Amino acid sequence: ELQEKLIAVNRVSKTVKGGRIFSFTALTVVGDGNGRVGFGYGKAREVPAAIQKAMEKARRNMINVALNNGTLQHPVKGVHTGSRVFMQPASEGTGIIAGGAMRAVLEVAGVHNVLAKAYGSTNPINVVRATIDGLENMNSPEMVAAKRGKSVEEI
Amino acid sequence: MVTIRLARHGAKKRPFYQVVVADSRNARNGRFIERVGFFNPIASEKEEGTRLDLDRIAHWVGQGATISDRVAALIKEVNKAA
Amino acid sequence: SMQDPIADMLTRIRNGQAANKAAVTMPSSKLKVAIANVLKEEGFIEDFKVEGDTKPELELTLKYFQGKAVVESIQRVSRPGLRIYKRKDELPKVMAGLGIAVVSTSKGVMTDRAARQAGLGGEIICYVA
Amino acid sequence: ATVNQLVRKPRARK
Amino acid sequence: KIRTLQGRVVSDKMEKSIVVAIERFVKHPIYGKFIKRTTKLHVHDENNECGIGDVVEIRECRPLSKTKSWTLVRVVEKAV
Amino acid sequence: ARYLGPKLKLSRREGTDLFLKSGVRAIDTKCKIEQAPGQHGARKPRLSDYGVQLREKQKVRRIYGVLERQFRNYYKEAARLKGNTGENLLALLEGRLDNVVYRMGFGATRAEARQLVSHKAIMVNGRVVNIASYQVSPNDVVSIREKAKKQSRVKAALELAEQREKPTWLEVDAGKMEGTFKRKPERSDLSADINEHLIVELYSK
RNA sequence: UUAGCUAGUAGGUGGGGUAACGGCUCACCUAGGCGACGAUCCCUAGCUGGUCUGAGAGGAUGACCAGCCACACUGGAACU
RNA sequence: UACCCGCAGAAGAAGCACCGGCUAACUCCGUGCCAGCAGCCGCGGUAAUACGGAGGGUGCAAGCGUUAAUCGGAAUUACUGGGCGUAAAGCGCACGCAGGCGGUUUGUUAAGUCAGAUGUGAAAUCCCCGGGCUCAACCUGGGAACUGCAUCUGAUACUGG
Ligand SMILES: [Mg+2]
Ligand SMILES: [Mg+2]
Ligand SMILES: [Mg+2]
Ligand SMILES: [Mg+2]
Ligand SMILES: [Mg+2]
Ligand SMILES: [Mg+2]
Ligand SMILES: [Mg+2]
Ligand SMILES: [Mg+2]
Ligand SMILES: [Mg+2]
Ligand SMILES: [Mg+2]
Ligand SMILES: [Mg+2]
Ligand SMILES: [Mg+2]
Ligand SMILES: [Mg+2]
Ligand SMILES: [Mg+2]
Ligand SMILES: [Mg+2]
Ligand SMILES: [Mg+2]
Ligand SMILES: [Mg+2]
Ligand SMILES: [Mg+2]
Ligand SMILES: [Mg+2]
Ligand SMILES: [Mg+2]
Repeated sequence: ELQEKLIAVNRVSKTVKGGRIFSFTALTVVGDGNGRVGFGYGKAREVPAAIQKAMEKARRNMINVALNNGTLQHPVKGVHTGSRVFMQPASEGTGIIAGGAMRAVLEVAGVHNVLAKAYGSTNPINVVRATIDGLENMNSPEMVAAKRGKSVEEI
Repeated sequence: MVTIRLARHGAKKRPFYQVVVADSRNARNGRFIERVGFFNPIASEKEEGTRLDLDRIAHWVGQGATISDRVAALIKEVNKAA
Repeated sequence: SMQDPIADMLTRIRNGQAANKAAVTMPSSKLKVAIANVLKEEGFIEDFKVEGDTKPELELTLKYFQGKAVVESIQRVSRPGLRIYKRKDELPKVMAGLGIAVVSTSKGVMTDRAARQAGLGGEIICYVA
Repeated sequence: ATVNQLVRKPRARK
Repeated sequence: KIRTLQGRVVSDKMEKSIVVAIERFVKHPIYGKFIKRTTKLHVHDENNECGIGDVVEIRECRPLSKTKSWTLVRVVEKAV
Repeated sequence: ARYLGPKLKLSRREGTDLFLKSGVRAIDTKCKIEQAPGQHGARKPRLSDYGVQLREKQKVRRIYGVLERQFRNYYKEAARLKGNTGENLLALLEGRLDNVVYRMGFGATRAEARQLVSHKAIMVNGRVVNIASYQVSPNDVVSIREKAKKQSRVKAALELAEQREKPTWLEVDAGKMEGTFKRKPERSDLSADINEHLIVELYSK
């Protein structure tokens, strides 16, 4: 039922008395295609052991977000270390246009029609952190109507 | 002088004429004044392809605009067909 | 100094909303009343009171959801260093129509949604997001 | 960064 | 009804002529800042009644010299 | 301006039935359908994110026989037309003149249906159009000319497509040897498994 | 890493001049004029409708089409 | 001349580039940091899918590659939309003209701005709906657009006087 996708694998190392000992870092995301994305992270000696530990953390750390028929409510800014994220919902039938890092996040939520562009650093681990945090502060017309208090055309 | 003539546009081996008012010192596709109409010599002659406006014609003929013999053929048949 | 007191007004709102303050006070003016009265009519704040005549002091009651910031962010657009003006069809929207844009015209201070029925343009004050 | 600075001299294109 | 400018006088040394400066607010085509732009015109002054710094009203006329194309209407405020 | 290689070899590279033959003989009785052409066909290849845009594009272009210079021009028209890009993409693919002859059943294969358009046999509203890339307008009627009715390529093809299912928007007449293109088809009326969004994203960069 | 430039120059009178206003020209009178909102000097360049690129804002450019200006071995002059 | 009738028989009509990653596609042999390859990363001294060749494949197509040039990618002169404690960058500091900017209340002006209208923004190009050349390119009808400038009539919250 869950839709998973590997993003990137980067071999890192640790220096010891005998020399260098390598390891693997893998970034994964999962999702249901209905506005729930959970990202994970793993550290293991072997590559199928590395992607599994990222999948094991991916069951939890999974959030909710208000979709509008498969696209965003409004354009919202995303900021992180060096990843300036600017997304914008598009009209029907445009398709997913984004980088390879953002495409794994947007497909597992069921998002179809969004503009996307990343400014600054091109590190794929820093782009997705602003992308998840850019959706949880993105708000809905219903929850701002719980703030404003009127059942008029803005809903 | 102020004259009424044609301007050959269209691609090669497809003649088409623009009905404008221009000066005799200008070229065929040169500096005109205003567009009056159009002419299609390779028209099927069952549909559109010839349309002018006698209101803008009589405004300049009364001011002394000369008319070419090819353009005046359209004038002599716009009253026969309408 | 205090050359843009509207920017000073937006500074005092954004601080107390984020720092869980219950109510704030500020020096009043004619323009600060005409902006806060619109925000009272648009569900962003609660109430405003005036105090003093030789020293006009404006007060604002804050607003929360469960202790969460109702006004998440607000952006001063025009400024004394660079004036911003738009026409009746070039009025920008905030969050694709969710947030409101405070535009002062000759028919008083209103929103971009209220300026459609008014059909005017003028100075953008702030993006109430 | 200041707009009034760029009134005197614009951004120098290399 | 006719085309009419207003400004102030910056020079009045020459006879039968004055120099009127015109300021205008211009939106910059790249940045948008309203900038004062000085337009210095040469205006015919009949009887030499205009002094320095006088707010004055001028209108358009034919060229009377190599540089002059503007003439006098009336003085709004003189010698304040 | 065509492809003169083997037909089912393209399906050995893709792994999907592309209606390249009639349907009398089965798809698995001629070649191993899940083997790539060459030395390492039984070895499973890796498929990156760049592949699923490219392998989906090669699947559609080998059906209609449309080269890259003309298929990019189809994307230029689908972008300029309003509505969905993928729905406007299918209107240009299905509105091709060689596809209308094929889906009615006058030709057994798409290669045979292109030759019937090319070698002076198809009338469009009583007029012969000898190019396979004509955009077919709605409410038109197509037919076979009087000299091409006696050819055996029409007699052998009216029974094979009769065994298969017919499209909704077409009206096949076999006795008069004619047809009717009524309306424009939709997304659900065509093949649902073809993802048109995979091709648009490749031309979106 | 161009800050002062300019004496027919700036303005006025009268005469002359051109199809038309005018230092356009001449005598006289005044000492102004221009300029840090780039005068002046040096170098480069026909310009524009546009084209190309770009989500847009911008960026580059001015072949074919069209509009205007300039030029016709070099320089100068007038007639018709 | 386009076009059309009639004739004969698949007969007269497919190549180039790439194949380590970027970036679509893998084996084998020869060679031995030599020869070469290469846009980047960097490949080859005894097992090189990277050199040379073969087999096989991929991307295109009467075209295919390369070089040169411009913009995009490049938010890498950042108005939109960048920075200046240590990555490049806050003058050693102060005074101050011009320039920029300015508390608060009322009146006035209507300058800036905004609303409306007129005239204009040549045609062509681009866009919208069409038509036509068997199709397409192309040609072409009307409309939109040309976000411009000028003038007049209005409104006065803000900015200016
Ligand atoms: Mg973590
Ligand atoms: Mg960077
Ligand atoms: Mg020729
Ligand atoms: Mg004189
Ligand atoms: Mg030159
Ligand atoms: Mg020319
Ligand atoms: Mg690969
Ligand atoms: Mg080679
Ligand atoms: Mg070896
Ligand atoms: Mg070709
Ligand atoms: Mg180069
Ligand atoms: Mg840039
Ligand atoms: Mg930077
Ligand atoms: Mg440093
Ligand atoms: Mg210091
Ligand atoms: Mg035009
Ligand atoms: Mg037109
Ligand atoms: Mg046109
Ligand atoms: Mg057609
Ligand atoms: Mg005031």
